[PDB]
Amino acid sequence: PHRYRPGTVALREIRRYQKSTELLIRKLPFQRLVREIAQDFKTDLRFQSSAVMALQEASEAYLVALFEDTNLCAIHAKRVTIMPKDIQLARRIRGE
Amino acid sequence: PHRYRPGTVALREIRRYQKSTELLIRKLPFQRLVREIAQDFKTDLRFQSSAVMALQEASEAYLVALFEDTNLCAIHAKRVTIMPKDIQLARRIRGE
Amino acid sequence: AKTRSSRAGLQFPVGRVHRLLRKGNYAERVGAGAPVYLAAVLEYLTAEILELAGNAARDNKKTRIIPRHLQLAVRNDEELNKLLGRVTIAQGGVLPNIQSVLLPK
Amino acid sequence: AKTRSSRAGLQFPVGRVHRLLRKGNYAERVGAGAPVYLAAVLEYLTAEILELAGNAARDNKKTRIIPRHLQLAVRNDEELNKLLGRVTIAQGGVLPNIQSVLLP
Amino acid sequence: NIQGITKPAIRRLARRGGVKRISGLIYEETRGVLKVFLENVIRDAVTYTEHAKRKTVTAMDVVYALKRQGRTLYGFGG
Amino acid sequence: VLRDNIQGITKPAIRRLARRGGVKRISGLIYEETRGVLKVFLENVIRDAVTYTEHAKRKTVTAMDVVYALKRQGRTLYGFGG
Amino acid sequence: TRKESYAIYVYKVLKQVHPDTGISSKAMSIMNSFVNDVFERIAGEASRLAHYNKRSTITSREIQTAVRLLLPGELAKHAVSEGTKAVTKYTSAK
Amino acid sequence: TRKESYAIYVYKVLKQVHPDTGISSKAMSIMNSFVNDVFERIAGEASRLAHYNKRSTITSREIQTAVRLLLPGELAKHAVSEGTKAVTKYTSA
Amino acid sequence: DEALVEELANFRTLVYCSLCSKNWKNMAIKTCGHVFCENCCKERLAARMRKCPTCNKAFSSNDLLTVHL
Amino acid sequence: DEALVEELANFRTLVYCSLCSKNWKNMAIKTCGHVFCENCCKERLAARMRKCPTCNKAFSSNDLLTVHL
DNA sequence: TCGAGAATCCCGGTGCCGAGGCCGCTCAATTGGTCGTAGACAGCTCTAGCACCGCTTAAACGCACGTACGCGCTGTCCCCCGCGTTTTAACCGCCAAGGGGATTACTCCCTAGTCTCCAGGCACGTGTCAGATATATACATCCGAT
DNA sequence: ATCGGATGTATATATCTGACACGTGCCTGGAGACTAGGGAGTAATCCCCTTGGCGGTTAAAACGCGGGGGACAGCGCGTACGTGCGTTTAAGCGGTGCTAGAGCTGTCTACGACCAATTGAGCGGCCTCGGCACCGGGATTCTCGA
Ligand SMILES: [Zn+2]
Ligand SMILES: [Zn+2]
Ligand SMILES: [Zn+2]
Ligand SMILES: [Zn+2]
Repeated sequence: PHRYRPGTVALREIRRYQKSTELLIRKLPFQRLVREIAQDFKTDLRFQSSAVMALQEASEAYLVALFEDTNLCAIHAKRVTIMPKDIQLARRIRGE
Repeated sequence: PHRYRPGTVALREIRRYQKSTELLIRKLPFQRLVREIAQDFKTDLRFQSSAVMALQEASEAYLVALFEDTNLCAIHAKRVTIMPKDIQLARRIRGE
Repeated sequence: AKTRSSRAGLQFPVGRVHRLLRKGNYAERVGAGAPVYLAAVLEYLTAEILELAGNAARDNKKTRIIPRHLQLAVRNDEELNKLLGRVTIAQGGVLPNIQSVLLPK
Repeated sequence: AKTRSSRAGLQFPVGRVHRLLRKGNYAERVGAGAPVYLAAVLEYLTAEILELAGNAARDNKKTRIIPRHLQLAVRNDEELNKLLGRVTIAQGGVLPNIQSVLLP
Repeated sequence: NIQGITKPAIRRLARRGGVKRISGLIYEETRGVLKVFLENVIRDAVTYTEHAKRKTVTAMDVVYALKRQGRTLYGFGG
Repeated sequence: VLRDNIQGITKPAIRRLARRGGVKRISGLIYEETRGVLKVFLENVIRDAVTYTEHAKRKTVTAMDVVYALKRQGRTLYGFGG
Repeated sequence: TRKESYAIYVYKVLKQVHPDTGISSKAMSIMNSFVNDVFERIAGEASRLAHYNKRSTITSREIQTAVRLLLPGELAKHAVSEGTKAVTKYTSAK
Repeated sequence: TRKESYAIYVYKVLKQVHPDTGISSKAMSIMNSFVNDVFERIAGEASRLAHYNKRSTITSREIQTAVRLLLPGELAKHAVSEGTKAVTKYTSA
Repeated sequence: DEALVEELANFRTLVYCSLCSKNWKNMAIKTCGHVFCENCCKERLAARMRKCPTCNKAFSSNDLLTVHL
Repeated sequence: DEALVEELANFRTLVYCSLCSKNWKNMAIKTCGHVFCENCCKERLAARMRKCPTCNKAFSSNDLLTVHL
């Protein structure tokens, strides 16, 4: 039949997601995660919708900004695959 | 003709210089540099001795803290020698 | 009776800025011509970005600015990008960029 | 006539803190019990760091506190290092360590 | 719980970032990184919402907690 | 006037800082690269001290203007009267 | 009750540069929150300058030297040149 | 003229933890700057935090929560307790 | 002659950038079609002046197109 | 003096269309930066001459831009 | 080299709900005086920043030589990408109940403000001893021959 | 792996000075006592918005298999950098001299806080239609095995 070489679909979907603008993570599981994390500080809390939306936006921005820094130090070792050691080095250099 | 292996002497200077606390650049050559730089913003300016000393006390810390992080990028790429392409990456990851 | 903004030939309000400076615990006294200097700076910075965003709002064959067009205005110029260096604009996205090593030969 | 700090039981001055807080353009009014609370926190942190500095000086057979001991005590403790993150101490130095791979 | 952040969702973020090949151990690493950041923001949000004797954490508390951490966010007021 | 004083930062002086940093081997093309990084860090700090020292109508840089300039960039320094 | 914003002034500024161009609610809400952020920084920096020199009034000079401390590079020249031209017009007016 | 400092108070505290040591003049300036920085950035958070709630006075409650937002982890749990234990004594007398 | 020089002078104004009068016209703007040299144009873009010196129409960096001869 | 006669001819051939030598260079190509006259441009599109002469490439309808002077 | 196949773009038509203008109405910015303190200006004192010279002598500098390391090449193999089928729960539309956020009266007590009084923190002076410097001695360490 | 020679790093005792610790005079800032008024604590209420539950589509997630490209390990070579030695240069230290500028003091005048009366600008509520969202059809371009 018909197949594609490994990489072309990756490049086209890269080109695809760097031109759109909506949220990437599903909303209901993220809301459940936030409600579960907040339980260990003060029980019986309530959330506005805007608070959850702001939390999601900030998390997306942080993760996107970190995945594009780990890639830059993955290339430095003459390699084309990101690794946990690359993530750890990026986080260490940034100054966490 | 009693020589040493290439690196056993450089491995001792690290221990020597990580235990003492003193300035490492020559005072008069460093002081002339500040006066040369600071004659473009405003001419015929004067300095206190403490101003020059405090300006020198910070560059030491900056350079030392920068040379610590460029030594991790060289280790990441399976090397011991630090090349100019490590200073660029370390400075670019923290945003400057 | 004219207004102070009209007398100073501006677009932004000077009286509101004068009141905001006073009711903010910044200093015991506020000079006369401080708001007329501070309001002329807040307007130039706004006019710069609203002019740089209208070109992006036109290159996409649109006629109404949206946050995506503001995202591409403060990231394609060093002067504004260095001022808004730690700001995350909601519904902004990213800037199209691919590393040169990843492309095929 | 008793001092305002002896009533609380502190060593730091309460009146000086009160007048510094009432004249730095922070708020229009300052509560009575605010300087007493603030002067008791400033005293704890200084003792916390000055005990570690004293121990570090004692381990070096000295009997004073030069700036190196301050840097050692600050950099050896996690919470203090995190609090004093982006601050440099003059004539401080550096914490001795060598990368494990570099040794033979 | 933390298993709602699925592998395709994680990989779409990497695609937006600009990577082309992903090792199989990345997802477990990134979940534990996100879980740390969320705690740091939420603790300050809860302190802000508790100082005012309220029972609902609002958007402005999240905005302030983000602002004091060196990460300001436009688009939600203030 | 005085010129080309950037060559006062000598090779042994640069290498002594790297020794304290912790490195073991140094490449040849590091000194020129490093001399261009210190010459940029000293413009940002000084351009603020000069701004401070002329708003007060003085014509001599003090030891407090440098501390204020270093504090304005998130590099607070203890020990000089800050 | 009442709530105040720069949404009416930003729109007036926009119609001087681009005669025929609208702006959506989210873009307006972002442009509104940017001005407050800049205003809170300039005045906040100008207050410390007054405190340092043992003064008590925020006059036009502190604003000028605080603009020259925050805006990077070439923007500061234009900002100062635009402020010092409005002030002189104001002072010699009716 | 004169100028104020925390020298006497820092020395008084030092002679309580270690009764037989001293301190040099160069480290004294560092200790004097540290207490000016911490007090400056603790009381700068209370004024801003009271502005959010449309208040006008900074009381002990505005500082008890301003300490919790700066000191990390274990340090805050001790600072809050020691600050609270001091106000009770003062109020009683 | 003068007429021979005048045509030489007349054509000289057409080849050189009017702002610089030292380099051949190299840079053109898509919005208005006017052609100047690359060097004089870039320094204007760093001076925050986005209005054409001739037709006053606003422009941006992407609207810059090189020309040959 | 032939010294400045050659310059004028060099100036003349620079501004005149190298094809017809009768019209100014007022129609440039967006794809590769060459400039010719509008007279010699649309005659080529009659036979669909998308290949440029100088560098010999194809083009389109939006690759022709009006230029002045 | 280029044809088959799949993904992507240009165009036309239809519809809907949010931007843009309009109107009435509080309340905040504007005029107009009055007064009292912050600050601009002139003068005086004195100190500390700059310029120059002579004398060690520590360190920067240039050169020879050897070798450990960076870089390019080749080979095996295993793990991540592409694609198809099946199972899940996210999303949308709808409904209902009650909690607490925001608003309005009412009171009362806690902080600013003024005057009086005096002891504590600061500038200045002085003894003396902790540590820096030099020197002889014990030892851990390293590179070579075996 | 096992000794041995040489080198640099601790270890122990004078000596000697300049900075730390302590004491005294004196003045200004902190402690007492009383007054008035406005910020803040408390009670009631009402209505928006958050939580909880239900049913249908279907879009996205989960699972399995084939194979081909990329990660990694082992080898070999040659240039660049570390180590040591002799020669040269400028830094560091001391001492003297002179004057430009910081820091403090006394005048007094112009400028900003404060209060009573007006009025028009900016905000809340309502309508409306056109720009943008969406769907269905061709036309062009991009990739891969020949
Ligand atoms: Zn030109
Ligand atoms: Zn033009
Ligand atoms: Zn022609
Ligand atoms: Zn061509």
